Amino acid sequence: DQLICVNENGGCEQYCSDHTGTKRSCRCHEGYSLLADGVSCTPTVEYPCGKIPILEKR
Amino acid sequence: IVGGKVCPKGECPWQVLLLVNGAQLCGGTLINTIWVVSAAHCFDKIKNWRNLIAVLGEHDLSEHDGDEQSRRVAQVIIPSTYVPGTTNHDIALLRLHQPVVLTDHVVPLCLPERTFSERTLAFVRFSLVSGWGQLLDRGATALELMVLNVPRLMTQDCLQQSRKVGDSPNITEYMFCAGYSDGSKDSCKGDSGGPHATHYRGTWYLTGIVSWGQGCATVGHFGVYTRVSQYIEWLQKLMRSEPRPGVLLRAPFP
Ligand SMILES: Cc1cc2ccc1[C@@H](C)COC(=O)Nc1ccc(C3(C(=O)O)CCCCC3)c(c1)CN(C)C(=O)[C@@H]2Nc1ccc2c(N)ncc(F)c2c1
Ligand SMILES: [Ca+2]
Repeated sequence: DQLICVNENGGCEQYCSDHTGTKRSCRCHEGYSLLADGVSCTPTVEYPCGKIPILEKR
Repeated sequence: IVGGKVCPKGECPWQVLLLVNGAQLCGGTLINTIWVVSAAHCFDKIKNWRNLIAVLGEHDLSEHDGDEQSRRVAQVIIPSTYVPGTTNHDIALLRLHQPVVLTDHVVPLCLPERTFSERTLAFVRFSLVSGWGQLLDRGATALELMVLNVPRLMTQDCLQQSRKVGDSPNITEYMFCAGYSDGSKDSCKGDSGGPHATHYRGTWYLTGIVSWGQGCATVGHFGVYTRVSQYIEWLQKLMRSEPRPGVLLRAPFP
């Protein structure tokens, strides 16, 4: 059983989960969805947590 | 905050101002539309539990600009392990009666998962601390929200870099040191409960709570922050619970 998340957060932008074998699943906080790259998180809502709208709209 | 700068309006959108009878109590951090994280010691002296208000989208205390949103606090949840007048387990989870409306000026800070916070966020050196606390030790509090960038230290490094003072609390596993020992920059007692926010790959996260220290921006001492990663599961379980009558709730910790 490989340990993947211990290393650079498994490549995940946000959250990382280890699964049996060399399997890794990245996850996101609520208000975000995972991109098809399986690592990046994109907002699903207008005001996702931890993003500053006046700076995001710049 | 000592030695920081005004947080440009809308750049600290998760900052909360707590009020009791309309008077400045403490800071807090919005983590979603109904929940606020603050410090347990902010409630050590409260008698009027029904007059506690969280203000979101606040910036300048002298003027109402219409971005402010007030919410009555329905519940103040404190860990059973916290002892009033002491330092350990300094965290409070506040339930608002009604959700805040997110806007360009009101946005929650991400509460992270534990492992992510311990393994990744814990090693991001600099983080922002903010509030309307003292601009100077034994000085006036700020009318405009202030913000300060502070570096985090390993507790071993904190202890050996801090002045030898008798009858001083230990830095426990539920705490971390951040700041400077040269007395130039710190968060103050009026900033208590406010966020210590960490940026990681384009997103801000809640890693600490303004908790305690030995005088604001005092030479030989760092600011002490509640290590929020130790409370993730405790906070998540409580956010899934039904509220109980009576504002104050003591909840078992762990
Ligand atoms: C837990 C604590 C908190 C503070 C000082 C000492 C302690 C314990 C050792 C004993 O425990 C206490 O002293 N408990 C305690 C309880 C209630 C109040 C409140 C007060 O009396 O003002 C109660 C009303 C609402 C506001 C807090 C108060 C302290 C006021 N006060 C001194 C505080 O908030 C201090 N905050 C900071 C916060 C961050 C600080 C920083 N980064 N660098 C330097 C500082 F020096 C800092 C002081
Ligand atoms: Ca205002």
